[PDB]
Parts: sequence; C-alpha cells; structure tokens
Amino acid sequence: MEPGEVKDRILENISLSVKKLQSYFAACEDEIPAIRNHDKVLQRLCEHLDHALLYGLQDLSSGYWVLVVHFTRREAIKQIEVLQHVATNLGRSRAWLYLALNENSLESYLRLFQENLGLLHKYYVKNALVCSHDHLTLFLTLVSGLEFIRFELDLDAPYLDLAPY
Amino acid sequence: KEEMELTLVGLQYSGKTTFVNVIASGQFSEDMIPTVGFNMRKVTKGNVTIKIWDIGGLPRFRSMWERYCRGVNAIVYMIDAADREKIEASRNELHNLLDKPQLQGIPVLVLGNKRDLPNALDEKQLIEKMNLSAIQDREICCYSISCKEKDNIDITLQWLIQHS
Ligand SMILES: Nc1nc2c(ncn2[C@@H]2O[C@H](COP(=O)(O)OP(=O)(O)OP(=O)(O)O)[C@@H](O)[C@H]2O)c(=O)[nH]1
Ligand SMILES: [Mg+2]
Repeated sequence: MEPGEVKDRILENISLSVKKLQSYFAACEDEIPAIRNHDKVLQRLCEHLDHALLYGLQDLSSGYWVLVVHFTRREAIKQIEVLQHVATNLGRSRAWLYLALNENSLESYLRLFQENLGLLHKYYVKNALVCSHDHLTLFLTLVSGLEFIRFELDLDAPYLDLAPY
Repeated sequence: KEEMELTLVGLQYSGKTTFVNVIASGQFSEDMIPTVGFNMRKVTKGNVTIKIWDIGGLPRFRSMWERYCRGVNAIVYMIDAADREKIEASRNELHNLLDKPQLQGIPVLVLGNKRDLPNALDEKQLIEKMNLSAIQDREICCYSISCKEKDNIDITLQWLIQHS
C-alpha cells in the first residue's frame, strides 16, 4: 500500500512476465519463433511495462510519447506518427513500446531515461517509478531479458488508444 | 542553432563512446562500458547542435547500424588503428554497410583512432588496408586521430560541421 511497495509490485509483475515470455519463446516449435500481439504472454508483459511507464506521469493523457520522442530516431517517430489507426499520444506511447520490443531496444531507451533526469522530472512527478534510482536500475535489469527474443508486433493496433479510467 | 545528425559505427573498443565524451566535455577515460545497443547525445559546437547516434560495435549490434545510419547527415566509421588483428573485420563490416542501397550518397568519415599507440597505422596505410580507394560513389575522407592526446579532433569536427 505504501508507494514503495506499489512500485516493487509493478517490478515483480514485470519480472514474472519476462520469465513466462522467455519460457514461451524457448518452447515454441514454429520454424521461425516470434512473439505476436495475440500471445497472452505478450499482452501480460506489455500491460505491466505500460504500468511502469504510466505510473507518475504528470499528464496521463499525453502518455510517455512526449518524453520518448526526445530519445527516438526520426524515422521511427515518423513511422509512429503516420499509423492510420493510432490516433492519440497515449496510443502512440504504446505503439512506441511495441516498436521498442520489435527492435529489442528497451534497454537503450531506459539508459537514456537514467541519463536525462532533467527531462524525466519535466514529465513525471517525484513519486514516479522511473524517478527512483533504485527502481529504474532494476527496471533496466529486468528488460535486459528481452534482448534475444524475436518480437513481430503489429504497431497499428487500434486498442492502443484506450485510456485508463 | 543549426542542427545535424551523425551516426557513429565501428567495431567494439574502437573509441566511439570515448570520442563523444571528448567532444562533449573534453574528458578521456581509460575505463569504459561497452555500449549495449545505442547511446544518443547532443553536443553543440559553435552554432551547430549535433545529435550523435553512438551505436554499439559488438557483433550482435552491427545488424542495427544501417537502421541508425538511414537519413543522417554523415556516418563516422571508427577504427582502432593500433589493433591490426581487427582491421580485416573492420574492413569487411565497413564495405558491408556501404553496400546497403538505402545508405547511398551519405558522406563517410573514417577515423583511425588511437594514433598515440606505438604500432598505430597512419592515414596512408589505413586508406590502403581499408580499401577506401574502392569507394567512388560517395564522399569519403580518412583522418588519423587520438581521443587521448587530442590529435585531429578539431579537424574532425570541422569536417562534420561542413556536412551539417
Ligand atoms: N590509447 C588510446 N586509447 C583510447 C583512445 N580512444 C579510446 N581509447 C580507449 O579505448 C577503449 C574503448 O573505448 P569505447 O569508447 O568504450 O569504445 P566503443 O567504440 O564505444 O565500444 P563499443 O561501445 O563496444 O562499440 C577505452 O578503454 C578508451 O580508453 C585513444 O585515442 N588512445
Ligand atoms: Mg561505446
């Protein structure tokens, strides 16, 4: 119930989700194994990744998109902006996450979070998970477990615009 | 300020991240962390703000190089000029990158880093050993530099700014 316990829970849920996805990927008997949008392990992983990145946002409706565009190459920004069925900055935040998984790049992005505390504090409250040094370092360790997993996620998913309530 | 983008590629340990640090803050470090994926930094020199995509050079990251080179103003290809055992792999990775059609026409600056070390190759030998003469369909330039001793860091910056 304490905010420290809440953040710890989110990270434990990310840890368990990475482990289940790793086991799912290793056991896959397809000729070219790949994680897709409809895999339950992917949906659970992204639910919990999204929680960690939305927790403590100063402006929830704009999502983490407005932060991560500072860290993302131009062609990737453009690719997300022209998606036909992703209409809001919150949806663009989630499409960016799918792209980061497709590109096995989440660790590099999270390192840029650590290197840009000024930017982080512009978009997140002091209480936020990514604003806690201990928690952000653990987050980075956790996502390093996705480095050798093939993701083939469709970025143009319309459910990505659905906001919390 | 004006703006430009460059991407820094090359084999592991060639000094890419060190180079960014030297032009950002002037600080050389003997101990470094290998870049896992990519780094990005903005550095201002004069009235040009340079956004630098510093890519890891370890084997598993080279598949990423083209992705980060597409559309940029220039590619900097870093070579440890003292590591003779790696030159053959460095030559092959450079020619493989430049064969990618979506990188056609992008100017390339080849940097022979670590010229302070006793066995470092000079610009003339680097040009021959990297077969730079065989590149005739884009602008390509080669400088021998030292991030530790600072030789030719200024002319490197001058070249990058001329391609803003
Ligand atoms: N003697 C000498 N050492 C250098 C010079 N430049 C860089 N180094 C050393 O070379 C090492 C490799 O440095 P990095 O900058 O991490 O290499 P990198 O190319 O970024 O490597 P990856 O991130 O793995 O691709 C560090 O130990 C530096 O101290 C130089 O000009 N002279
Ligand atoms: Mg590096």
